[PDB]
Amino acid sequence: SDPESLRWNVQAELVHSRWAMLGAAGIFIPEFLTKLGILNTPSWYTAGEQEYFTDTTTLFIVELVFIGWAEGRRWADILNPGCVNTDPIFPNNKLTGTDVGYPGGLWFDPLGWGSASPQKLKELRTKEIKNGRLAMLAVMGAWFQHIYTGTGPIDNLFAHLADPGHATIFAAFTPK
Amino acid sequence: GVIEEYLEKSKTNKELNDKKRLATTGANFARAYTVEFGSCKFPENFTGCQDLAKQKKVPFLSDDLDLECEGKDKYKCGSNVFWKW
Amino acid sequence: LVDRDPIKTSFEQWAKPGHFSRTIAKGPDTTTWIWNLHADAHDFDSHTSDLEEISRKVFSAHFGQLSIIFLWLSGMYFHGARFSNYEAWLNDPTHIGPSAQVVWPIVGQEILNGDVGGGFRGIQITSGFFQIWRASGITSELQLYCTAIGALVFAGLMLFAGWFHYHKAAPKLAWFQDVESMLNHHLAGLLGLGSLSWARHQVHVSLPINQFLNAGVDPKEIPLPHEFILNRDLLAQLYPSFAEGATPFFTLNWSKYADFLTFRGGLDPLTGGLWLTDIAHHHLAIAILFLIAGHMYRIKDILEAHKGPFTGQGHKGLYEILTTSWHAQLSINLAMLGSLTIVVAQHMYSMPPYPYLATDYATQLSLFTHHMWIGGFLIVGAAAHAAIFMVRDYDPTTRYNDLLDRVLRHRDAIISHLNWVCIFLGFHSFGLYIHNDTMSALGRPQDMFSDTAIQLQPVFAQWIQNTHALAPGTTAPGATASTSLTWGGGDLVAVGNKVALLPIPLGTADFLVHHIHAFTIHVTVLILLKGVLFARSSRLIPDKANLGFRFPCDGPGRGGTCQVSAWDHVFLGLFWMYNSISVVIFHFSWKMQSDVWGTINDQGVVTHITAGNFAQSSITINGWLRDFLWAQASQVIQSYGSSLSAYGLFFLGAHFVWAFSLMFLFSGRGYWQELIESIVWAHNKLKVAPATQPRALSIVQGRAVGVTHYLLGGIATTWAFFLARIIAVG
Amino acid sequence: MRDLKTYLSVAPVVSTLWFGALAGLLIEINRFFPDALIFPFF
Amino acid sequence: SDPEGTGGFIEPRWLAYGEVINGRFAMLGAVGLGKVGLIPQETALAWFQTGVIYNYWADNYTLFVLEMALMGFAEHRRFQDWAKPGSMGKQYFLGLEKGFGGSGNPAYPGGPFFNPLGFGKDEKKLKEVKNGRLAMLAILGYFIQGLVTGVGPYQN
Ligand code: CLA
Ligand code: CLA
Ligand SMILES: CC1=C(/C=C/C(C)=C/C=C/C(C)=C/C=C/C=C(C)/C=C/C=C(C)/C=C/C2=C(C)CCCC2(C)C)C(C)(C)CCC1
Ligand SMILES: CC1=C(/C=C/C(C)=C/C=C\C(C)=C\C=C\C=C(C)/C=C/C=C(C)/C=C/C2=C(C)CCCC2(C)C)C(C)(C)CCC1
Ligand SMILES: CCCCCCCCCCCCO[C@H]1O[C@H](CO)[C@@H](O[C@H]2O[C@H](CO)[C@@H](O)[C@H](O)[C@H]2O)[C@H](O)[C@H]1O
Ligand SMILES: CCCCCCCCCCCCO[C@H]1O[C@H](CO)[C@@H](O[C@H]2O[C@H](CO)[C@@H](O)[C@H](O)[C@H]2O)[C@H](O)[C@H]1O
Ligand SMILES: CC1=C(C/C=C(\C)CCC[C@H](C)CCC[C@@H](C)CCCC(C)C)C(=O)c2ccccc2C1=O
Repeated sequence: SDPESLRWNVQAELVHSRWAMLGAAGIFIPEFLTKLGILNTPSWYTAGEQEYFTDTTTLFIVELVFIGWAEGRRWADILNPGCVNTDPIFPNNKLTGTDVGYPGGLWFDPLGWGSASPQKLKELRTKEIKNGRLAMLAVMGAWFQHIYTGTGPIDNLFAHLADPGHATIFAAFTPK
Repeated sequence: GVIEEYLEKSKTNKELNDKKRLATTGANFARAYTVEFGSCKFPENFTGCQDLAKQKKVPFLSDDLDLECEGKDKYKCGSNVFWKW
Repeated sequence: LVDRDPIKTSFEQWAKPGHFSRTIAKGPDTTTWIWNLHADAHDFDSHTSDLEEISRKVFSAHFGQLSIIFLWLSGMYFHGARFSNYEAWLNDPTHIGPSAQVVWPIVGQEILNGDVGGGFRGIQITSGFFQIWRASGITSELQLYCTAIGALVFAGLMLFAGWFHYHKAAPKLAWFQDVESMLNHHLAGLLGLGSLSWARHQVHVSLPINQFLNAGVDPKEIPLPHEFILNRDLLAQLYPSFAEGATPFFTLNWSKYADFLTFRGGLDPLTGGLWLTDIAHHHLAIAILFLIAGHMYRIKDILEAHKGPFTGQGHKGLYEILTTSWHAQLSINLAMLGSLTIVVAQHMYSMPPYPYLATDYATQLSLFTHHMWIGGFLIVGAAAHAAIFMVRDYDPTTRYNDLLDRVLRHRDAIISHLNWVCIFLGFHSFGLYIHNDTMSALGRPQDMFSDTAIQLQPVFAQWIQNTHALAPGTTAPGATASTSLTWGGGDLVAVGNKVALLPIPLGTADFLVHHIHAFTIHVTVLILLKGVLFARSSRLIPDKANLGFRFPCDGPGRGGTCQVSAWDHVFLGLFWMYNSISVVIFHFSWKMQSDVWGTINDQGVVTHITAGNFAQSSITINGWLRDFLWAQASQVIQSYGSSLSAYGLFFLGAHFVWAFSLMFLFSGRGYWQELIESIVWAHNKLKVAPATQPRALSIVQGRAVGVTHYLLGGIATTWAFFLARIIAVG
Repeated sequence: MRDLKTYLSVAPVVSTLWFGALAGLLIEINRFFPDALIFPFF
Repeated sequence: SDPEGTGGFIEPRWLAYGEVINGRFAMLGAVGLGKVGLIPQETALAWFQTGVIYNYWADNYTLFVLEMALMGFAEHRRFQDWAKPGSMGKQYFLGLEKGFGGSGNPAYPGGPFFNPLGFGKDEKKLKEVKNGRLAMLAILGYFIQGLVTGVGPYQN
């Protein structure tokens, strides 16, 4: 008779999903263009030339500052104005609810027709690949496990074992 | 990591090698790549010589095919007059 | 109710405040109800007036359990495979001291885990797989890891058959309330087709793969894994391809054979299980029956038939109902299931059925006391649920005027006797011991009761035991010794470290324990019998069945009017049985070690874990803490810093939990109220309490938290006391 | 999807995913510092 | 909608007579190759003596299953797709003449049955076209283990 999901954070779940998948975009094209390595060949020296390295972790803090600000500020406003208290529109806070967030303050607003919209015209471009990208990524990320695991050599770890016949990798192809 | 010359001087190589006589497998069953065996024309126990034997014969084995069902023999029990012994 | 009825909400109700009895949970808040509802989550007064489903629910709950065992024991069988102990032990058995289970080392933990093994640190085990196990011949760790997932297969599926009932649109009356077959099937082909099927995989495969294990090897130096079909050369040893018989029958000749079988009697030497070869025959000779037997039949027919003058009219239509009581057809069952478990507990210790038991002491007495508390924990139940019948289950009266209506006719009568029975016992069944103290402490042995002093004189010997082994005068043929090795006649010879099994001859000081059991078994039952009988109406209350089998107590009047009921007869009847079993255990190990459990030594001079201290010294009931509790238990209170240690380290808690029960058992109720407010006050000053009216325990809940604790207290106390005096010497 | 002035619910014993876990991460501090009985500071 | 499998009293054997057609032409390759068989090393060994005079030269690769799952797809598609209402065959994205159907929704010798006119000759109920091919199915069933071995045909 069937569960009811519908779940209601939800519409958010789908926009969370865009983040994951559009981001998932960076990976594929670039690594793979991969230089079709490559003509040949790739050297880093340059910065990191001998400066005791470059990033390690410190690289991760900068990565995050730059981001924190962005991921953070953010959803903080994809949207959301009204912003208080007592009783429900349900979004889940819903505060923006009736008031958009502002009657009369500014142009919070973008564009014609007392609205947020860029407007009617297009699902087009980007519902099919961008969501098709919801799909794409998952299988191609599912492809990443396939691509390393089995670690040819270095590490069995803890064997009840019982492979080899032969190694695993990516270069590409498949044998067979 | 860090790099000194050239990812390799001479790239990637023998890790799949096989190339000419990219063999193993087809062949091996090189006896097989071909089967050519026995005789042409007939009488009897090919089965070589190598390979071997006539063992049980005409229908048996061969099977394999043998070939061609003769006017036989005709395996069915009964004959063989069961020659043990 | 109406969130929203019928036809028009798929939409589930989670929310708006929820349910039971019609001035349903109030709206307005309380605590008790959170305790209600785990309790009496099923009673079946409520959910529906009309049995309708419930039989349609109890099939599903059953499925859940079968799965669960399965989830269990995949677990077990895992554990058993891949933390092995087992591969190592089996080449090695009678050296090994076996674990399935290991901690990880975090904080203290790991004192615990102390070398068991074929060279690994362990927690030593006393349930034996590793002995259920011997049977598998084929071996190796990753399979049991198949038998394991084979377990998780049966589960998910034998757990989606429970979706595939109640929740799925699901079944109706006839199907149970036409019985007519049900035992037909059950006993015929499962009871049968298992034991049967078990035969087929109990000589095929197991017999041979321990026929030439009972020598050594490194397994698979013996057994290929599939090996065992069209083939078989191997049967040839262990016998013929029947060579020329036909489908048994006779025009058959043996000059030398008779098919595998060939009955054993006595124990294997160098694996003293008992022969692995009467094990096929016996299971085969079972199934047949069941195979023939489950072929009755369709019912009242037989029950409606024979009547007598005392005897009961009622016997007839002794229950249209029976098909639909349930609570009754569970109560009957528990008495049997239950009373048919602790009959295991004997045939086990005086006739092992697995390779390496007895020598393995601790890994089959754990058993004989676990199996022992079920053949008791399930019996008092087998009364409770009859009380649950005797009060409620049928809408209306129409059982009428029988056999029951008979038994009740007398009732201040069947229980009028039974009473005196007990005070006759007790006086002949305990103060008997107290004589000894009062007179051996006075000290004049001339006149005690000692096995030496008051005269029977030095034989036990002839009653049954001596006729039982001695067995073949008989229409009996068979097998060099006994059905059970212990019986008096026969043998020195059993086993390789150690003694496994020997006469046990008793005398007196087996005489009178055997009698305390009587009196203990009897006054237990008095309270349950009179409890379930006086279920519904009594000379003290007539208006007595009216809410309850539970109600707390009717009210301060009539003098007392408190305990009454029959939840409570099944509350004070547990209280006894905890002894019934708790002292039967105390009996067996003090025997089985004072005599029997052994060692062999050159020229076989037996060295009992205690040179029979029992002799003159159980008879004194202080000797029962001189020789028991203070003697053994010295291993519990020495057990610190070790490996088992978790016992000594339990033995304080749970020897605490018990001594917490009395608080729940011995106390008022508007007391912890009167207190709970002083609390509730201090609470309000800071503004921190009211919502969900905090309330004291529900008169009878308080009794529920007696008892239950008094048992998991007073019990694991010995579960510790035990595993701590068989692991290590003994 | 949750903004300002209390949110969505949860079951009877999510305390059994709060005794188990959270608290559980704490053995996780009782092996990182496999020991105590006083403690250095940061 | 969260899922449907209508069953009435005999759902089964509507299939069954179905599991049976497929199953039945699989009695089949029996009707008209025959041994995987087993657990595949030979590499040395047959059941227990099998063989002799390991099976086979044996190409085959288990990739099936990867095949069983994959064709599974077709099976369950023909069945939804026709739920139906049909766009389905797109034809030529542009233009003009598209005579060709090829006929039918098939069943049988003319997509429309066709070539109606025929025989002078060859001259002289459809669970029966089922019933007898289990009476071809369960037959090799015992013929796998079809042996008495120690002895043989008592009959004879
Ligand atoms: C390694 C394995 C070998 C084995 C053991 C199998 C086994 C199987 N294959 Mg299969 N297959 C193989 C190699 C193998 N295949 C290869 C190399 C290919 C590539 C061509 C295929 C392509 C293939 C397809 C497309 C299908 C199968 C299917 C099947 C299953 C069908 C059962 C059946 O009896 O249908 C046949 C028995 C019948 C009674 C049907 C009769 C229909 C006939 C008349 C049509 C074909 C005969 C035709 C007139 C010959 C003309 C030549 C033409 C092939 C060019 C069966 C389990 C089928 C399946 O199970 O899908 C769910 C189907 O999917 N296989
Ligand atoms: C084959 C039978 C079996 C079945 C199917 C039932 C079924 C039933 N019994 Mg029942 N019963 C049985 C055997 C069975 N009983 C036995 C053997 C006894 C004797 C002890 C009883 C004594 C009994 C009583 C007194 C009552 C029932 C009642 C009931 C009904 C209420 C069920 C309920 O709410 O769960 C109740 C379970 C709980 C609330 C769970 C609490 C369990 C606690 C005590 C834990 C046990 C200790 C354990 C060591 C703790 C776990 C470890 C921990 C330390 C970590 C139900 C129809 C009740 C009724 O009113 O009838 C309608 C009534 O209360 N039974
Ligand atoms: C139709 C058919 C058939 C059928 C098959 C089947 C399906 C079968 C079966 C078989 C079976 C069906 C078997 C069964 C068995 C069972 C058993 C063997 C039982 C068991 C159990 C157990 C083991 C338990 C135990 C215990 C106890 C003691 C109590 C509680 C606890 C525990 C659980 C531990 C045949 C063959 C003819 C073939 C043809 C077709
Ligand atoms: C401070 C604190 C605390 C406290 C703690 C303590 C102090 C404790 C204790 C405890 C004690 C002091 C005792 C207890 C005990 C318990 C028990 C004990 C449980 C259980 C059980 C079981 C599991 C069992 C089982 C069994 C069986 C199977 C049947 C019979 C036998 C036996 C019993 C073995 C905590 C941390 C908590 C919280 C926070 C605060
Ligand atoms: C079909 C082709 C796609 C549409 C784009 C082509 C241009 C046609 C106008 C739409 C462009 C959107 O931007 C524009 O929309 C209106 C069209 O009603 C413009 O023009 C109008 O704006 C108001 C509605 O928005 C009207 O009440 C005003 O009378 C008029 O000035 C706006 O000044 C501008 O915001
Ligand atoms: C414990 C109090 C004693 C009261 C019961 C005594 C009556 C029976 C005599 C002793 C009982 C023990 O039985 C035991 O006898 C002998 C010890 O002397 C041993 O005798 C065993 O050792 C030797 C080795 O070949 C031989 O003498 C025997 O052939 C053999 O049976 C056995 O291990 C056991 O069969
Ligand atoms: C001590 C005693 C009490 C008092 C016992 C009480 C009040 C026990 C109930 C205490 C509960 C279990 C505490 C529950 C509070 C926590 C579960 C809430 C916080 C949740 C956690 C995360 C800690 C009775 O109510 C009683 C009633 C009848 C006969 C005898 C007695 C009796 O002896």
